[PDB]
Amino acid sequence: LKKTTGLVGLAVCDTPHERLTILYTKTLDILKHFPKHAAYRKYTEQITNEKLDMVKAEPDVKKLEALLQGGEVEEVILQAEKELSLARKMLKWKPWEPLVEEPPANQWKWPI
Amino acid sequence: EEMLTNNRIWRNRTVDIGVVTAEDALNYGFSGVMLRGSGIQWDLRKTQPYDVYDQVEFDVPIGSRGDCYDRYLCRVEEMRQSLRIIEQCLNKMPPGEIKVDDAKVSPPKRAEMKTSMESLIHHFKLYTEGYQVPPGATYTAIEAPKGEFGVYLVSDGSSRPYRCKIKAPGFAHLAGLDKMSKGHMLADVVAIIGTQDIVFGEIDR
Amino acid sequence: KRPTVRPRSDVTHKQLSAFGEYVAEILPKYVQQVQVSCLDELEICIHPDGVIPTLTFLRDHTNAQFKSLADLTAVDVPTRQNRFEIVYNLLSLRFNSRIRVKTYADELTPIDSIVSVHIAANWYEREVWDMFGVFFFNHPDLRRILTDYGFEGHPFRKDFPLTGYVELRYDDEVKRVVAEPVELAQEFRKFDLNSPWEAFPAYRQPPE
Amino acid sequence: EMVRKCDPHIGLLHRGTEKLIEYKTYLQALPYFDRLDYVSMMCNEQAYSIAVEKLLNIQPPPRAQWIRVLFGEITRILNHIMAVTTHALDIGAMTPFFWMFEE
Amino acid sequence: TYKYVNKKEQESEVDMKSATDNAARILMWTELIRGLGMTLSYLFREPATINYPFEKGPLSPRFRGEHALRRYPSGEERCIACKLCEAICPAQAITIEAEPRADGSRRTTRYDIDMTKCIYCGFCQEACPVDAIVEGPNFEFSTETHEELLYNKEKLLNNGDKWEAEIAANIQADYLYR
Amino acid sequence: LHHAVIPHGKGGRSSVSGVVATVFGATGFLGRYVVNHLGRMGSQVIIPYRCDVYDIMHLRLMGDLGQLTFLEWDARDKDSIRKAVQHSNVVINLIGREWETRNFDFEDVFVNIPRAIAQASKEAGVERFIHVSHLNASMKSSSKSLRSKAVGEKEVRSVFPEAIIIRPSDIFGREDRFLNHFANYRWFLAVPLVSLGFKTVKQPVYVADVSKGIVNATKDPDAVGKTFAFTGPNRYLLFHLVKYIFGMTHRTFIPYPLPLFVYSWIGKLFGLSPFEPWTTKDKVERIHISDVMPTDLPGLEDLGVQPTPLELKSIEVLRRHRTYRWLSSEIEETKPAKTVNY
Amino acid sequence: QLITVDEKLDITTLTGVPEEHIKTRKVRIFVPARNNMQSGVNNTKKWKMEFDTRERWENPLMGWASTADPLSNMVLTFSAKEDAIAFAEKNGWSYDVEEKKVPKPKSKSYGANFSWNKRTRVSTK
Amino acid sequence: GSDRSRFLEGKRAVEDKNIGPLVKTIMTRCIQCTRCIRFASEIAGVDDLGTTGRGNDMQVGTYIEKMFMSELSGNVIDICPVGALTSKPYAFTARPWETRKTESIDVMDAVGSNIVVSTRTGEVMRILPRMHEDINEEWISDKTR
Amino acid sequence: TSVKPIFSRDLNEAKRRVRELYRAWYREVPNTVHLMQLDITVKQGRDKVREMFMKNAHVTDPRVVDLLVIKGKMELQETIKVWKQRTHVMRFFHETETPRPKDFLSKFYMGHDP
Amino acid sequence: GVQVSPSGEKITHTGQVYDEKDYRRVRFVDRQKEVNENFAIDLIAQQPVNEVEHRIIACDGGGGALGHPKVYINLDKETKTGTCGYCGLQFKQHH
Amino acid sequence: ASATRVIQKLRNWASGQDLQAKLQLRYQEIAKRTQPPPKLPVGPSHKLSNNYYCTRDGRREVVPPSIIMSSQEKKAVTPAPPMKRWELSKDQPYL
Ligand SMILES: NC(=O)C1=CN([C@@H]2O[C@H](COP(=O)(O)OP(=O)(O)OC[C@H]3O[C@@H](n4cnc5c(N)ncnc54)[C@H](OP(=O)(O)O)[C@@H]3O)[C@@H](O)[C@H]2O)C=CC1
Ligand SMILES: CCCCCCCCCCCCO[C@@H]1O[C@H](CO)[C@@H](O[C@H]2O[C@H](CO)[C@@H](O)[C@H](O)[C@H]2O)[C@H](O)[C@H]1O
Ligand code: SF4
Ligand code: SF4
Ligand code: SF4
Ligand code: NA
Ligand SMILES: [Zn+2]
Repeated sequence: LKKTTGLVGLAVCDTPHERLTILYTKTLDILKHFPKHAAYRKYTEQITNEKLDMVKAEPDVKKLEALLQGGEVEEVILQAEKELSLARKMLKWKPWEPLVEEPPANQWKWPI
Repeated sequence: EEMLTNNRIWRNRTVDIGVVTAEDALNYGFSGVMLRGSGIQWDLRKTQPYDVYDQVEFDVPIGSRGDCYDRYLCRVEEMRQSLRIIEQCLNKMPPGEIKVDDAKVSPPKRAEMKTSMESLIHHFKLYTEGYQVPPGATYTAIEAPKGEFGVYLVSDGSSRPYRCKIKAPGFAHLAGLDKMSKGHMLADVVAIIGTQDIVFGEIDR
Repeated sequence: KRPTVRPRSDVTHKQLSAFGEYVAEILPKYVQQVQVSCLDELEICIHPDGVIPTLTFLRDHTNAQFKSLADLTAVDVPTRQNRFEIVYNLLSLRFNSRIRVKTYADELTPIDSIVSVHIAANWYEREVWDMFGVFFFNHPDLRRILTDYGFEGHPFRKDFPLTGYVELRYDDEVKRVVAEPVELAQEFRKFDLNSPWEAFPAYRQPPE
Repeated sequence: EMVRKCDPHIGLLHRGTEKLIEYKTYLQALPYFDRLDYVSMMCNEQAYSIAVEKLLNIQPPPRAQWIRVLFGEITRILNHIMAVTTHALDIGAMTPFFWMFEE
Repeated sequence: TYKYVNKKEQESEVDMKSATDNAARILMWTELIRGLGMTLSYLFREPATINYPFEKGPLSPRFRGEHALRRYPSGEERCIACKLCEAICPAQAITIEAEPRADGSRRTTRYDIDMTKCIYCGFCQEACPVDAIVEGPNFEFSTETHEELLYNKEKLLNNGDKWEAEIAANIQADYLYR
Repeated sequence: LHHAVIPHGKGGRSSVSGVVATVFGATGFLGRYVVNHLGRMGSQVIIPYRCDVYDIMHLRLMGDLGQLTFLEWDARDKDSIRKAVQHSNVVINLIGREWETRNFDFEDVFVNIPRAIAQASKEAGVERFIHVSHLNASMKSSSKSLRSKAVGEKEVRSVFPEAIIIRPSDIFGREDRFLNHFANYRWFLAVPLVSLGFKTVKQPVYVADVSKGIVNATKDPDAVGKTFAFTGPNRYLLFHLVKYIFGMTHRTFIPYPLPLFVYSWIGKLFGLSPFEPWTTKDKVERIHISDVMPTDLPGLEDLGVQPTPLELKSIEVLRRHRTYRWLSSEIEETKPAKTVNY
Repeated sequence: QLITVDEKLDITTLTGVPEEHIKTRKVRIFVPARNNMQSGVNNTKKWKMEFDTRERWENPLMGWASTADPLSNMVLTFSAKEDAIAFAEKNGWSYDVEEKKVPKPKSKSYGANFSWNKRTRVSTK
Repeated sequence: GSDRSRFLEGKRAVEDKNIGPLVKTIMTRCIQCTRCIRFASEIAGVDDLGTTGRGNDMQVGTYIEKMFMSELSGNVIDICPVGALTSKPYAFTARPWETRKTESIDVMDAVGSNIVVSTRTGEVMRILPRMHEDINEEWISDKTR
Repeated sequence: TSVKPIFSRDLNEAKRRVRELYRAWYREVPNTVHLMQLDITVKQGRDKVREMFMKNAHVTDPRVVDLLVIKGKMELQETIKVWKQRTHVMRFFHETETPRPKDFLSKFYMGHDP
Repeated sequence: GVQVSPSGEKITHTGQVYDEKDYRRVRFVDRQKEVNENFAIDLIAQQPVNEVEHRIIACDGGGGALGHPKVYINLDKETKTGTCGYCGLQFKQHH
Repeated sequence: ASATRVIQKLRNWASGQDLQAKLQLRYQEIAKRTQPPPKLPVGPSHKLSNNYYCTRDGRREVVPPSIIMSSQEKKAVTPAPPMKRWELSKDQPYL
């Protein structure tokens, strides 16, 4: 177990494995409401399943933190919560749609 | 340090003062000691090295509580780590020219200016029109003593910049003054301003 | 090996192209162009409607995590209809990378405020409004930040004169600092420096 | 004496440096960077120098990179003395300021 | 590599020997006595002060101070009105006019430096191809009116003749670094 | 015109107005307003001064670089007067005292010095000579100072026949010795007014208008040789004025009469002061000499100035005479004084 | 959701410019003419917008050139004649456009210098 | 070009010619491009400039001492690509970057030649030709110039 | 000719925000005059408010009226919170500036400007 | 040299001097007109003409890198001297 | 340096340091204020041959940015490989 996470205001999580299993599974469920053709779904499911396997694969907190490569497992849990938050927002935003509007002819031409 | 580090009147004025959490440090745009005071392990000299900073050995001081006292210890320990770097520069200083050996950018030597027709011309154009920079934009940042000091520079192809935006590290630090001063007394705002290392030449421009 | 020309690298340019395609596949509703400069810097140019979603994904996505807003600023290009180019420079500490997200604006087309995404932007958006007159929706406290109180105009607009229109002096008759039309003992001397010969064949424009 | 809101009003030293830079060459503009963080002069010049070198696509020679890191770290000790002692000066400890400003 | 500045919680046990030390630290103000000692040591150090204006701070031959217009060893002005100091001046501090002289020479009829626009960058010193304009070593020339700090050609030539003995030796000590 | 005096610019500080004025007396109350008006339009101003340099500092910021030239002069030495009026196209005389000193009496200040200046200006070849006098200047006047002014006008016009003579009434402003004089009576509990102030009429004029019409006379073609009466737009009985002043300062107004001879004797005591007298016999006389009615003399409006009412500008003079309880009271809280058409 | 604004764009009231310098100023939209001392044609590609010259006078102290015109050094650059007109339009400046002067194509021929019977026979190389 | 010199020898120096009060000649600056010779011959019709000598000693001028006086002679100042032929009246007075260019018209005659008027700090410096194909092409008379 | 609105959908819905800003500016003159110790009268201050609102009487684009209202609220706030000073408030009254004559002859006598 | 005008003002080496009626003379009252008294035109005329053998001679002003850019002067026109365009020294050919 | 040995003992003890070895003031160990002349070296392009500028010109190697997307299974990628965690200092991990 850890005395501290080393980040001011990031509290030690006593049961990281269970906590991460929850977040990834919660994330995989919300992903099922996207269109099957949406890239955000296809890509975010690879990432989650990649990181879900490692949790089920390594029982040791210290050895897990090296596999996930995301810092202290408290940061990884935090980042998982950020990811699940974004999947909710992406669903309403619906960014997979075609381009909303093209720019004028020379909007991005440089130098003029 | 004998006068401040272990003094109980210094610690009381600085410990638990202006505490900033890591995740709020990042979201507020903080950088430098305001980041490393809160435990975040980031230093552009280490992560995105420039010049010869990837050849000199030194340690980055990190904090554990993210208050005015840890930042003070980080700055004091950085001064010691700069001393570590200076010793290496003095021994590894190499021989050679000092400006790039390309006289369409860096002016020639005065001795050549007064002897070579190519050198006089290049001197004349560099000190009147200046050199032309190819069109493009760049965001350059360095670990300045206060934190990430950035230039966003836009070239239109001429000898004058088109746009030059300066990223002052102290600009976002000052914006976090309100946040860092919740539940503190007027005599702590004086300390929180000091711990952020504020110079208004960069903040205002 | 050339002791005067900057080392070119190789891998970073390939990596940032892969991520640029990544971002464009995921946000096709907003992305208008993706490029990587020879300096090796990734640029995403988005429709202004896409600002908040685009910076939100780039902040919270797991293969991005651009959590620091290095800075936010505008560039004034009068020849364009949307004369204001808004630039976001973002930093990822997780992946030790940087990314530039650009959108545009005109005088009467405000941008959404990202204060809900990056608190760092609060003062940066005040500075864009002050210096360029680009309004931001939903800003908690949109007001001048750098110019004098009651200063009229947006002095970083290209058509704003360098010395401005008014200047201050103390007037002993009324006993206060007054503002008056600008008159200079010496005018700023404009130098025509551009050479009439082309310096970069690689940037030559077709004469069509 | 409890602080409820902090409302920093800056702009009392806004001098239009970014607009003035637009009417200068890349060399005429260099001294403006000395006067930004005017306690960290040579560090500011380096930030500007590395930007233009990137755009020019040129490389400074090996010795000048060691001069710039040498003076880059002298300026940090300069900047940290100002930060530490003027910070201690506000809190009420004025002696360290006089010791380090001799350095 | 990173180090911890304020981490030490490798907690030890409070021995009676150590608890009595913590108490003596708190009750007897020991660390506050150590600070009193450091300022007492400074009282018996020699002060760093110098006896101005009878003693002066050190300067190098490169020191950028007051401006001056130089001559050739024959007494002819070096300035040929090329106007490069004017094109480089970051502050637009130099104003120049020129015309053919009575002998046909290329020489300035006007040469001003508004010493209140000048930032003393020394760029004009670098741009000059004939070492005509220099920044001398004078730094003690404060005036009692603004108008006295607008130098015209006569004033700058007079500074050149005033300071030449010292300017020439500083260039002699430094031109090989240029 | 010589090529260096043709007016250029737009009448800002860095412009050129074509006026090169030597103002004699610029270090006084009306002087700072004359120099400021001259200086703000871009006029070269020569300022002869006898005081310490510290006392002319507030004028230094009244002109662009080079537009103000300070000269030391001694009114006893003619050669110093020539030194100043030598390069001018107009000379403005504002010299004056409200009291007599050891070295200069009312004849010196109001007769000899003006004549010395006008005599040197005529010899130097100055186009305009503007001389300030007084509205109640007259040889049949009770006040000793006001008779000398009447003599001085005539001396000036003997040696400078085309001199322009300005006759202001009482000038009121931030540094005046008019509204600040009555506001300071509060220190003596009560306000002694001869005949209770009901026989004296006053038509005071704002200093900025006096100074703005003096400067307008430096360029008006139709002013050479004329005499002007600069007066406010309202006549008040002294009582109502002094009552209004205390209304503007919100102090307690307790007026009582005092016969002119008892009032004149008090003024003699305060005149013994070795410094600047608080009052004098001549100042007490002048306060009760009533303003003359304006009968056939061009006034402020003929020089393009619209007189400013005493009501618009009193509060800027009198707010500093209030206590904390009334500092913020606005102009409207005070009832305006009552005017009289005689 | 869109709205219909049946009027031309005018942003004069937002630019904070004094009335003096919007109504009495005439801008000149033009491509600069090639400097005739040089042969390069790289300063003849973009359109410029400049303001009518106003008075300059001599400073009494030093003889410098004084100005009361804030727009004397203003020079906007545009890519097309149309972009420059639109910018002046939405700003209220009365403009005056001059059409691009291109060098007409000419017939060159080294071999013409030696003509058996035409006046183009040069008498010296 | 390059940024260096690898020429370690002495330079040539050619004596100047006095060809009138308008055009100053400092012929050490000549690059023997013969633009002056072709202009004079074919635009002014004054076959009096030519090249004497040969090889590295070849020199442009008039051999004898002739004045290049012509109503169009001032245009050699423009077409000479270097400082070999410069304007005497204008000499030493200004630098190009200083000057402000106002595109005006010439009224010395009824041809209405398009000109450029260089000014510096409120003062007229020199008149230059503005190109107009249908009027003056790229030339002006000496009276205009 | 179709464009995104800022706040108002057309001029009538924008004049509603104008009158609401004019109300607020009208209520605040007596305080500004009292707190800043200005040397003017309320009537004179309120007239100046009306004068500035009529300076922009010709604006018709609804988006423009949105950004004038946005600015005017910022100006109102700078005054209510006393971020401005006497000098700043008094700048609206141009008390030191002589006004340039609007007749041809006076301009002709005074210089080259139109 | 330092000629004096009829008005009594000293004439600078560039020939400037305020007229009699120029008011701008007031700046020198109780003060002085800064004038440099070593007229470079007068000093350069005092130098003797250096005689050289060759027909082309290089002048750098002396001091090598402490002078002006090195230029060459033709000496063929044997009726006038060759003058340096930088330092104003004069040269003439021996034969 | 001029301090008596009694005051040296007093201030060494009061500070708890050996001040005499490391004095704030500067005496003889500074550099001489007049040094011999330098002779600075040239650069790598001071060759007389094999030194055409076009082969060592950086400004001309710049090109316009690559356009990856514009208006004219696949594995997921990161902007770069993840950063390595820093290692703790061996010199002095815990100040
Ligand atoms: N209420 C008024 O103010 C009225 C004023 N006037 C007239 O207006 C003029 C100025 O009024 P005010 O400004 O009030 O007068 P001041 O009391 O302000 O003094 C005016 C000037 O006179 C100068 N002065 C006085 N005596 C001498 C002297 N012996 N030698 C040299 N200079 C001298 C003073 O210089 P220093 O300060 O160095 O002595 C001062 O600068 C006077 O003629 C006055 O009578 C007319 C009607 C009303
Ligand atoms: C029987 C007793 C009757 C009561 C006494 C009769 C009243 C006589 C005194 C009247 C008031 C005296 O009050 C006095 O007013 C004069 C006139 O401006 C002021 O006089 C002076 O004030 C300041 C001082 O630097 C100057 O700026 C001013 O120019 C100068 O005149 C004095 O500062 C004030 O003290
Ligand atoms: S030192 Fe710099 S600012 Fe001063 S005159 Fe020389 S170039 Fe200009
Ligand atoms: S001082 Fe030097 S750079 Fe300036 S004009 Fe004279 S010769 Fe040229
Ligand atoms: S045009 Fe000029 S450079 Fe060409 S040959 Fe004639 S003089 Fe020589
Ligand atoms: Na030529
Ligand atoms: Zn020479």
